[PDB]
Amino acid sequence: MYVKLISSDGHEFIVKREHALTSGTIKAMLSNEVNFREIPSHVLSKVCMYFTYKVRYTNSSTEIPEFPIAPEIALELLMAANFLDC
Amino acid sequence: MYVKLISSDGHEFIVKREHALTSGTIKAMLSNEVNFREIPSHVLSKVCMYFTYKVRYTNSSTEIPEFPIAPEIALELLMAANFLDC
Amino acid sequence: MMYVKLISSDGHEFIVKREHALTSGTIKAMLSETNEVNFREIPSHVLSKVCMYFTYKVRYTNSSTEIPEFPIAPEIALELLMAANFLDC
Amino acid sequence: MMYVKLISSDGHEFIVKREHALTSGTIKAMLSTNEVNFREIPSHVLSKVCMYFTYKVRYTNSSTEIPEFPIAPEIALELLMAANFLDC
Amino acid sequence: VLRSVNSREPSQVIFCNRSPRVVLPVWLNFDGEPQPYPTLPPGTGRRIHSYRGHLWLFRDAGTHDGLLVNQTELFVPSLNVDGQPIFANITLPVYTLKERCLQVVRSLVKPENYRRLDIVRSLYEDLEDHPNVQKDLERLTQE
Amino acid sequence: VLRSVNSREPSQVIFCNRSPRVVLPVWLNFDGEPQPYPTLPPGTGRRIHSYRGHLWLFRDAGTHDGLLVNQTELFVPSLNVDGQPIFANITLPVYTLKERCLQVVRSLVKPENYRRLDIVRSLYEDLEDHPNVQKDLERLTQE
Amino acid sequence: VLRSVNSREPSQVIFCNRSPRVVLPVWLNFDGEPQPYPTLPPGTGRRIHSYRGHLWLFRDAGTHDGLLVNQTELFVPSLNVDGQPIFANITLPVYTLKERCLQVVRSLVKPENYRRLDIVRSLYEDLEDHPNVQKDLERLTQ
Amino acid sequence: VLRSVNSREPSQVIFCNRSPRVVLPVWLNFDGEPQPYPTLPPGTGRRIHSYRGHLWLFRDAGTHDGLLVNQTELFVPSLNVDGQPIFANITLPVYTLKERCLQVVRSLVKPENYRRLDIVRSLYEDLEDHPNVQKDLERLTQE
Amino acid sequence: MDVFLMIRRHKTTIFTDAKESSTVFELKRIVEGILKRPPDEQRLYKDDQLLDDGKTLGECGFTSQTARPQAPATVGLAFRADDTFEALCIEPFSSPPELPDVMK
Amino acid sequence: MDVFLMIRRHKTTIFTDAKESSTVFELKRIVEGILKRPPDEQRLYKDDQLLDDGKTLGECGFTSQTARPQAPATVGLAFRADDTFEALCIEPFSSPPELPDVMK
Amino acid sequence: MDVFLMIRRHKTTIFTDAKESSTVFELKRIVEGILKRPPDEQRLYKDDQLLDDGKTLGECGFTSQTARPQAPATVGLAFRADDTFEALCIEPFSSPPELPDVMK
Amino acid sequence: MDVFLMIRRHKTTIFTDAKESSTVFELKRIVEGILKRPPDEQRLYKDDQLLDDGKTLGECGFTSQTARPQAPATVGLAFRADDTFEALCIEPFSSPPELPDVMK
Ligand SMILES: COc1cc(-c2scnc2C)c(F)cc1[C@H](C)NC(=O)[C@@H]1C[C@@H](O)CN1C(=O)[C@@H](NC(=O)C1(F)CC1)C(C)(C)C
Ligand SMILES: COc1cc(-c2scnc2C)c(F)cc1[C@H](C)NC(=O)[C@@H]1C[C@@H](O)CN1C(=O)[C@@H](NC(=O)C1(F)CC1)C(C)(C)C
Ligand SMILES: COc1cc(-c2scnc2C)c(F)cc1[C@H](C)NC(=O)[C@@H]1C[C@@H](O)CN1C(=O)[C@@H](NC(=O)C1(F)CC1)C(C)(C)C
Ligand SMILES: COc1cc(-c2scnc2C)c(F)cc1[C@H](C)NC(=O)[C@@H]1C[C@@H](O)CN1C(=O)[C@@H](NC(=O)C1(F)CC1)C(C)(C)C
Repeated sequence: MYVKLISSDGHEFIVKREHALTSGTIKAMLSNEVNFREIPSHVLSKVCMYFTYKVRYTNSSTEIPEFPIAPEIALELLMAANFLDC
Repeated sequence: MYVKLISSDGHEFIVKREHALTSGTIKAMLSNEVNFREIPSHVLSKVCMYFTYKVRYTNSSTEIPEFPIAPEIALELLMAANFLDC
Repeated sequence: MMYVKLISSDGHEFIVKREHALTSGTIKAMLSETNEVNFREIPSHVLSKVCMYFTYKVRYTNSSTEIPEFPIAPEIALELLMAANFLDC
Repeated sequence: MMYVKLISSDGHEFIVKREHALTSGTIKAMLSTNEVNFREIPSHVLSKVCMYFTYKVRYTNSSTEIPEFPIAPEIALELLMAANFLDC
Repeated sequence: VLRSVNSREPSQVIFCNRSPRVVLPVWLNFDGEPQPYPTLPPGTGRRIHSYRGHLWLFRDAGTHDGLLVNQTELFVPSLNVDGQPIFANITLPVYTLKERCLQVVRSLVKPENYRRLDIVRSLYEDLEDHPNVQKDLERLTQE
Repeated sequence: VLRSVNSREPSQVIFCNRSPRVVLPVWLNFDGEPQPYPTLPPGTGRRIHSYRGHLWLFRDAGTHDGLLVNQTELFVPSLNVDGQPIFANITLPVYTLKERCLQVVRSLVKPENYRRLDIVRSLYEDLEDHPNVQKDLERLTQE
Repeated sequence: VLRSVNSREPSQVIFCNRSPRVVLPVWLNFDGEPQPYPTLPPGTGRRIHSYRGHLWLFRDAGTHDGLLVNQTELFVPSLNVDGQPIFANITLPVYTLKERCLQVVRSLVKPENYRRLDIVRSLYEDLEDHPNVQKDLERLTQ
Repeated sequence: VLRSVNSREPSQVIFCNRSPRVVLPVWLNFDGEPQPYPTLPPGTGRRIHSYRGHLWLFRDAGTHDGLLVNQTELFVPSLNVDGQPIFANITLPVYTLKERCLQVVRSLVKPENYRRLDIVRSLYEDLEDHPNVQKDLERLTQE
Repeated sequence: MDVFLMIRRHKTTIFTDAKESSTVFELKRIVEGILKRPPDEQRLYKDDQLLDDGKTLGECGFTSQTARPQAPATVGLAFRADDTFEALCIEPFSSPPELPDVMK
Repeated sequence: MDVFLMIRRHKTTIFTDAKESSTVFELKRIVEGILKRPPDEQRLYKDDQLLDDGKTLGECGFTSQTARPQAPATVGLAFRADDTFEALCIEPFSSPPELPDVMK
Repeated sequence: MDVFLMIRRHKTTIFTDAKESSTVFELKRIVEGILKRPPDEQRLYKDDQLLDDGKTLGECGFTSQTARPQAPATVGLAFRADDTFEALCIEPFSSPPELPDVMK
Repeated sequence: MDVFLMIRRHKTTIFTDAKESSTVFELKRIVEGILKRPPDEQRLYKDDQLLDDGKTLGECGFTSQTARPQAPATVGLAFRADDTFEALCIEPFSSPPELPDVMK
């Protein structure tokens, strides 16, 4: 089962449902599609990568890589992460 | 300020006006003294006690005691209570 | 010392140190504010043992001394268990 | 020396040296009078405040050993609330 | 509509019966159905384990007369701040004199024999209309 | 999860029963399985040989009620500095009044007759839930 | 409360920094005080000497970001069976996206220019609340 | 910003605790990290070896309340002329009454129970802001 | 502590409250306001016992738990006509009917 | 050292502790704080034996090992009713039911 | 070895994982479940290069260390409308603002 | 040498300091400046003991280490009303509430 997350500029990101439920905010908005009128696609894409990163590396004994954040998107990513509580 | 409530058998009960205004029926009859030609004194006295009980125990956090009603007066009290709307 | 009053089902009045009775969160909550609490289903031969348990618990919790057993006569065991189950202490 | 009067909530009158009371900018401002009423601070708290005035004047910028300022546990919460409101 | 939420978050409660009635505790399940729980003798208090967001109401166990909990009709267990259990103070309401009179008569006359009482026909229908938790839920749910 | 490490490093221990119960020492083997050892009468001590990094807990030999060792649940032998053996002080804990009452009743009523006792049913399940080391180890492992 | 026990029983440990951070090892002394030790460059391992029952935590040396050791917050050396040292695998945790964003922003803006950032006031206080070992210990102890 | 200079020049110091507090000496290492040293009981003095250009501050060992050394916040050992050790006099500051009150209350109430005190809410955050060496160092760096 | 009273004379009944600490004379002052009769010509009673103006209601047996709102204690009242005081007369309330069969 | 006591009068039972060295009079002071009756109007008993105010609890037989927290010693209390002191009366606790068969 | 991918067409982006051993055809089957279009009407691209159905993802340059969860590799998707295949067009993501002064 | 004191009468409390060498009379001069009452019409006390005008505070037990700024010594004050002197009476400060539970 997949879910769709639409950015402010209309980009459609399709992610595994379980991955998106990392966000309690997104969980509440689903209870299969969600619109984010304040989060542009260059932020929402990085949010989706974080879901994959978190699901993959949580409780793993392997070496954990840094999660890269370009400085140009750092401020916008912070507010998205703050609103989504993940 | 007090009001006088006269029973069917001529007993005169003097209660605080605001206590008696518990009954909207009584409120309407005042707009000094009121005669209840069908309510005897062994019922109207209990009605007056109920006024005091209601005023004291409405919106109280204390343990509220039962309002006692002897079986012999239960039928007459019910009809008076139904007529007085309290 | 502040004391509180615990009244059993048969009207016996037990007066215990407030700090001792606050071992039980049940009793602490039942006090909040009153100084006395009535236990209408707990008879006096059970409530006396409950008060003793307060003293035993205050005395022996986090003690390195040898702790003695808390005694329960078989005759009161079922009712003490039932009071303890209802008070969850 | 000029003295001032500090009246507690329960009517106790504490008379302290003006220079000592001017430790508190609050008290200095509250004087601009020779008397101030503290209708929220009881005497078992305001008495300690006057002791703090004397303690502060004596031990500010001294190389001698400074003693602890004693606070009984029973008055600790009320003293704290008085101190917070007077910012001293 | 009126129902417990399956929070799965425990809440410990003291059911304090500060009334002279034998109290029936009623828990509204996740479907809103009333479920009876063990009764409490008059003047008794007990620690029971419930959950945050659950709904409880309290009735006379014999007659289903409605009772108050913390001066309201419904009790919802909340977070035990500082580990202290939540207090549910079950008291008699201040009934109307009419309802209180209906109670005494119902306790003295079998429903069989209501029509053998010499009273106005409207009072026959008022008596026979025994307190009912489902109706009371529907009235509260309308508010 | 909880297991002894096979250190092969000796450590001498004094098992000192400072309780009125007959104590059953339980050693957690390398697979984490509880392994019972010889019992100790009340107020008795015995010098035993164990090893550094081994895990031990202590229970009432008849009822399996949990006991404390050096005021905690688990004892691990360490290095014997200056030839002094490690001292393991087995004491009775301060049980809750409920658990203490369950112990007394369990000691007085055969398990087949538990439900023949005039008590609330909830207590039947409480009585039958005898202290169990395997269950407790799984609970600690979940923590 | 959280403190090293003075066991006096030696225990040798391998500090393996499998993180891209310069790691600051912090040993909690017998009074519970954090005590900093020599740093470890990223990807380096060192055999060190400690004692059984001692407490260790691991931090970014430059920013004080918390790190994990054997997938948890605190490390306690245990018995060296067969003389083999205990292995302490110091790794990055999986930060929340918010904390990870706070880190990048702190590394780019001096704390003085924070209140000049166009964000909700809560985020101003979030940035200024730098990782603090004493605070984290109080949080764990609570 | 604040860090010790690796002077490699020995300097002998007399740490003198003229206070009723157990004093914790804190040395800022070359990387600027606070590094705690052995404690000093009230009214005790100890001759220690440090180095010229090193930075030290002094705190209550139990509560981390800041203390004064030579009537200032920071101490830097200097040249020992004629073999005289340098004296570092550790004294109580004259706290504000509010900070002194916060100390007493912090010593009497566990941090978990602050919000159960009947005081203004602003004092809850005041109580929880325990003295912190790292925090105080950041403030000085802002100078 | 509030006490709740029925002050009764002949076919007159006054429902009122007062404090346990209040005195009998102060109770005569309340009766005065309602029936416009001075205390000097008033005599108050607990059953057959005359009550002294100086005594408190609590001392005269009127306590928070015997003089209840839902069940007030009865205080007898007798007035004085010119010279003498009348005897204490309290006309009883009517009698309820016999219990119906369905209630016995 | 610490001894643990039940001070009992009629249906009143006070659970309190004191020191073996502490005196009978100090124990009366505790009774005063709870029940507001001066020591002068109090009589303390061990069995039927009156206790002297000056004697220590240990001398009166209350020792750490007979007056235990889980099994406190009973001290009887009698107050003064105006002119005279009442006789010692300690109401017994309720009795347990007969032991069930399954527990016998 | 797990590989992590962004399958992109126009303004659509699918986050999914696969294995280096899995084939381009198996990746087309995953797209089919999500986007309801058969493999015959799918062409998968890496940059400008079409990918053959039989080739494994590793062979086409998608490896566990270039296609990472925190930085997935992009796979292009172009669909067929009846007769022809559309040209591969991946709409770019939005651009970030210029770095603020306090941050530059 | 410096002593710190609380001169107290009724609900009046004067905080002041002096030297151990200073005399009781010089302390009365300070009371006079504040409260406008001459030394002859005031009596100063240490506890319940009158202090002679000529003796020093040190001789009367007021030392730099018992009369401290953070814990001043109490000196009692009694005035003369016309003919006779009033008795010494010092109103106590308010009492703190009982320790909250979280503080015990
Ligand atoms: C017999 O024992 C009791 C007695 C009493 C009373 S009443 C008057 N005197 C006593 C002594 C009592 F008040 C509660 C209990 C038990 C312990 N307490 C519950 O039954 C709570 C109540 C409600 O909150 C519902 N409930 C669940 O346990 C529910 N379980 C859950 O919701 C979850 F497991 C989280 C998902 C469920 C099993 C009903 C589905
Ligand atoms: C019957 O005799 C005993 C009685 C008692 C008690 S207890 C209460 N009353 C008595 C009298 C006792 F406490 C210990 C012993 C023997 C002497 N002691 C052990 O059994 C120790 C204990 C544990 O530490 C495990 N153990 C091994 O010996 C293990 N062997 C090893 O680990 C190695 F050989 C190093 C590799 C193993 C053989 C079990 C695998
Ligand atoms: C500079 O050398 C080291 C460097 C490093 C690091 S860190 C990153 N790279 C390297 C290479 C290192 F990790 C440890 C050490 C030394 C050898 N190791 C300790 O300092 C251990 C650690 C803790 O366990 C405390 N400790 C004691 O020695 C304590 N002494 C004791 O407890 C006793 F003697 C038993 C009573 C004490 C003296 C501090 C009080
Ligand atoms: C444990 O023994 C002590 C105790 C105490 C205290 S404190 C309260 N009670 C006691 C008993 C004490 F105060 C000092 C010492 C030792 C002897 N003294 C130092 O640790 C000095 C202090 C600082 O100045 C730093 N320091 C270095 O030795 C540094 N080494 C150097 O700077 C050089 F070798 C020149 C390059 C370093 C090794 C830390 C990097």
